[PDB]
Amino acid sequence: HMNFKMEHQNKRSPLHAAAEAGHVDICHMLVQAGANIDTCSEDQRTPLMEAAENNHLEAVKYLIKAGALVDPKDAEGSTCLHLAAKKGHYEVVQYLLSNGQMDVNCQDDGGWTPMIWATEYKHVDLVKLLLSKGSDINIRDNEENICLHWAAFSGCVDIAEILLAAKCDLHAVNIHGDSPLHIAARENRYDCVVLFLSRDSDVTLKNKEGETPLQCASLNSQVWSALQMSKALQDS
Repeated sequence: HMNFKMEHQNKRSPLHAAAEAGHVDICHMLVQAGANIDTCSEDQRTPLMEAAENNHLEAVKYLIKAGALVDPKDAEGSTCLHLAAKKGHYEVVQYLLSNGQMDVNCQDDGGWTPMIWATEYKHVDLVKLLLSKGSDINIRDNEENICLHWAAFSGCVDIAEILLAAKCDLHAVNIHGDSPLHIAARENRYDCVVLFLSRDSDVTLKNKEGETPLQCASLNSQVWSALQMSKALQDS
């Protein structure tokens, strides 16, 4: 059929559906027939984003090795790189990093980077990959949290361990004055408060509320019991 030439189209196109299904040929036919490889859906999404988020590697390569615009931002500031990471698609994130020449520290609207996203969904090897290829662990989301704070909030020690082995500040604090240990206590993440204590995290540090990590844990929690055993062994 015919593709009207448009300035800013705000309507989903067949390319999106094809992209989202990962059908490489239909994509080709459409592109070859005039389809704008970068059209935006009503919710501001590019076919590349559709193909990325749905783990369709070959269709991601095609769109890319065909002019696909790559730093389009979501309606909430996410790029295809965020989306693929958020879903933990290793290969897509890989290609988007190497052959796609994209920015690993791109931050969406909430301040989050792909690593904070892969941390939120506990995609270990994706955090490894993002580190191995340039992640700046000092990035601070809009509320002063650096990746470690969320590794803490989440509870995944393997991601928390990995971020520390990357020279990440164990005492960095967000807009509330909370440190990673403060968080790992409130959310009752035992294994985490243990790794943290094992790396000398100040149990006496108060936040902007006056609370210390020990004062943030719930009473008689596994975490409370650990944090106190600690404060006592410190006072001794």
